[PDB]
Amino acid sequence: KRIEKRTKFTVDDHVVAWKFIYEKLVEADKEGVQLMPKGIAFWNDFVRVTRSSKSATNWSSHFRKIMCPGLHEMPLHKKTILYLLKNIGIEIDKETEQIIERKFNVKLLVGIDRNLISYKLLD
Amino acid sequence: IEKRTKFTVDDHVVAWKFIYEKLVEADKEGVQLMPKGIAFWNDFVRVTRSSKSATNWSSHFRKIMCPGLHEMPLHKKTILYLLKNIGIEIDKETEQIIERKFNVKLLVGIDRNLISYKLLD
DNA sequence: CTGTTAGGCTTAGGCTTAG
DNA sequence: TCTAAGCCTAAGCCTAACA
Ligand SMILES: [Cs+]
Ligand SMILES: [Cs+]
Ligand SMILES: [Cs+]
Ligand SMILES: [Cs+]
Ligand SMILES: [Cs+]
Ligand SMILES: [Cs+]
Ligand SMILES: [Cs+]
Ligand SMILES: [Cs+]
Repeated sequence: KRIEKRTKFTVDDHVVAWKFIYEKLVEADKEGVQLMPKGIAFWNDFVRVTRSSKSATNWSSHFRKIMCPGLHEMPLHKKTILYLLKNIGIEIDKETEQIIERKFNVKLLVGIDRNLISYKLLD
Repeated sequence: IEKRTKFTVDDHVVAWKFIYEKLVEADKEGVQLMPKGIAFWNDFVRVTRSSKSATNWSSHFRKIMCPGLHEMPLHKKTILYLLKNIGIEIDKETEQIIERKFNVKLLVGIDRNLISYKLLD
């Protein structure tokens, strides 16, 4: 019944969220924890820690639908982007594969599910 | 050049009567009607054979028809029923216009939705 | 298995550009 | 210093199948 107002996700929101995800993945690799950013528990924790104004379910849906397809265009270091693509399970179509290989000077190995199997930093 | 065709008063009358009947049916079924969605207008376009698309209808209803409902050539009982059972905001100016045109006193809530009205006739 | 995580619906809000 | 067809995206939240 209540008429809702909607606030967009900003570029700064994406920078903060992606850096959070990267650091938590690195620490989880050191400690042996498997984090799942496409779940909801990760975003429960993110919302508690950052005290975001947005809900965890909203963050999960948005991350899966908007942030993951746009990760390769983020204003982030290319090594960070490649680590995230390799360790999160983000689809990369053929055209995007070529675009990434060209703009990052890398060699991608992408599977039949279009997930990133591996990469070589050819620089 | 894409020619555009305005919604007519007849379009609005048929759409509002359809919405009224669907609201009555939803009340009897105990379900919530969602005329600002898309499925409702898919069903409407199918039933009425209107030549405009469902997405066009949904946008138009939300943005044009709801703010203009009080000006419709419909019985004020139906207009006030629709205002009461659809999320339609009523600002102070529109509230006064309604009270004068229909000879009623409106009780409008903090969400600027119609709570109730008293017929002064 | 209860968390993950695809996919559906509403409807708020943006773009293009005809009237 | 326009309004709003015509269509769209996606915020926001949800469900449901699979593991
Ligand atoms: Cs914050
Ligand atoms: Cs991957
Ligand atoms: Cs209402
Ligand atoms: Cs599980
Ligand atoms: Cs799943
Ligand atoms: Cs748009
Ligand atoms: Cs116009
Ligand atoms: Cs579902």
